[PDB]
Amino acid sequence: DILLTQSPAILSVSPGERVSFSCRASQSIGTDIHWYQQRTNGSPRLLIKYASESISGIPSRFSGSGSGTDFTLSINSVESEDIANYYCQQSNRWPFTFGSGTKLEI
Amino acid sequence: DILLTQSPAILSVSPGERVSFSCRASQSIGTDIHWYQQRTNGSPRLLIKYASESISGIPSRFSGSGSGTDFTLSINSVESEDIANYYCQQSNRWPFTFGSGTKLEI
Amino acid sequence: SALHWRAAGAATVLLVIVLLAGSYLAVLAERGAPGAQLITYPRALWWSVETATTVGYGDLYPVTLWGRCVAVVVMVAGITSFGLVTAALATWFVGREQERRGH
Amino acid sequence: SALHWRAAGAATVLLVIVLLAGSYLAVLAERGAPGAQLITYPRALWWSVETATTVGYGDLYPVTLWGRCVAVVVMVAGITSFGLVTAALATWFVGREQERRGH
Amino acid sequence: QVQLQQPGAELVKPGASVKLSCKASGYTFTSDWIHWVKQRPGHGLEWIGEIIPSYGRANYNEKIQKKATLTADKSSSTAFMQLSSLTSEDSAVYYCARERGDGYFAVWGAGTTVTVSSAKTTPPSVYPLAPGSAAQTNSMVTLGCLVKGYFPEPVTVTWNSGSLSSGVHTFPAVLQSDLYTLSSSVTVPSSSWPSETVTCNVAHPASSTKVDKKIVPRD
Ligand SMILES: CCCCCCCCCO
Ligand SMILES: CCCCCCCCCO
Repeated sequence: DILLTQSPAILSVSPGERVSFSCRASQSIGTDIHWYQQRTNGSPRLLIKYASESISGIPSRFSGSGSGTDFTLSINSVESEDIANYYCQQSNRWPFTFGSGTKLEI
Repeated sequence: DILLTQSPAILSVSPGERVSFSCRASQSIGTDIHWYQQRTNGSPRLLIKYASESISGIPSRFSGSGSGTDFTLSINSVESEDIANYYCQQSNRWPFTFGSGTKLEI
Repeated sequence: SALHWRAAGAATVLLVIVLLAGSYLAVLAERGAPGAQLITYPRALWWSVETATTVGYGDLYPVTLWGRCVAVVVMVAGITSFGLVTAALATWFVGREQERRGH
Repeated sequence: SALHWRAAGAATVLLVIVLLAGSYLAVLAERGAPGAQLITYPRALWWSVETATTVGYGDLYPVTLWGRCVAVVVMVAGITSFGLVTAALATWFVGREQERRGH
Repeated sequence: QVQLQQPGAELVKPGASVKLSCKASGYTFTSDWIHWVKQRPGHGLEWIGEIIPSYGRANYNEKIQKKATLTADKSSSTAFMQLSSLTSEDSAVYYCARERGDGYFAVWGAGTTVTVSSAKTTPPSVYPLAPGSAAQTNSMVTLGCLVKGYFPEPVTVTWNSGSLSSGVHTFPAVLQSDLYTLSSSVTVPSSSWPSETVTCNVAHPASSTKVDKKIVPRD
């Protein structure tokens, strides 16, 4: 089972600054990593698929990068509506697994 | 030679609780890991083969999971008769090898 | 048209069908086996083509019994189809050489 | 029946026999060599099929001299058998094209 | 439109079992897989299992005790998860998600909140919260509603049938003596109230009730 480590668990940033969430896989998984945003009381929402592919309907300030075992979710010019929990998920090997999540704080 | 690390060496749990034994292989071995139970003065007994396949005659509260280098033997609702030593064994590469064993204590 | 040419086309159609069914079935067979990578349709289809051609990249392969059985059907379908095209080309050249020799 | 068709069947039977004997012999040859993975019969049989078809997944292979010798017999048996089926298909198409040309 | 529809809540007695549903709409392909994810309050997402309706086969997370059993009805295109012999450890929000066989969960349901306890279902009492006669007001006014004594969670509070979203705070519920209570507040320009109406809508899925309460100035 692929272990996905998301650290730090909490990230504090000032408004308008660029922020980056980290996701490390216990073994190489190409670019089979996907990112979700889950706001308070809300359900998960797909933000980036396959490490860097934008999803239509998602603000352009969201981007992803990385391959292998190290992945990054970035938000340029963070704003209030981005306050939420962020999770990574892998689909390289069965079973699919989730990271522990990182909370964005402004 | 594949090294199988079983830690902790002793696991203490209260009756009826779920318990999990750990087995880490020094290199990836797919799911070629097997678990045995050996009670005091008794001989080894196969509990789970190939990481998660149940053996007929073994209580349903015994299950296994994992692949690669990390494996787990779990017992749901532990009871007195489960008191014993537990060993993992790999058959991915020659020669077959055993873990150092974990003792269950209630 | 001539037999061999028809059998070839047929072989091409069956192969394509085997590739698709093979991709679908491989995913069905592999999900559920920890460690399996042949678990999404797009790469499974790439896997099917690799298998039919025996190209041997080794980037993907089934680890389950049923997945391996599926693999065998695809290998055989591929090896057989390409072999059948070779036989068709052979029959074609042989017919022409006969003419060219006024036989 | 015709020769080529018979030889094909024979080839299919010999191959199956080679796969089984090959699986058994590979395990016998590989156990005893530290690092060897071709050491249990079920995967050894999968290995035999991979080898006969030259599919090239690269998930299993012999590391010992005798295991490699066994591998060669299986490769040759597989390459030869599939090649023999191609020749049989060729002979079949050629015979038909002759008829179709009223020869 | 909403691609996956799940019931808002399910109350289950310890030891009993419940069958969660997930009705799907939108495009459907034989390659679709329906997944179920478990989220305990405060914790992360935990994959439970998956099922491919076009074949009816299901796979489960091996690292956890098997409490679920998945099935699906192709005609009503509904997926079901049978949870059995639940304890309080099984109390959580259970989401269903759809995957096109390409590895990611494109769409998720709103999730079903499952509570395991012997307590009984109790609809909420909704009390208005208008300012006192002596309270002075700025260019803005704050109103609210008290949702008291209900069980189990959750309750959804909206203002003016959802037409008013800006300026709304709904506080987490607090549990005291087998009953929950929470308040929701809304802030509008002073000039607009009580001129334009302000009403809070409180739906409690567990008891299939949804009450309204208009907020009018005290006497
Ligand atoms: C030759 C093997 C039959 C085709 C594969 C069936 C797989 C079904 C799913 O497990
Ligand atoms: C062509 C090589 C002879 C067949 C293999 C014999 C192996 C015996 C065991 O070591």
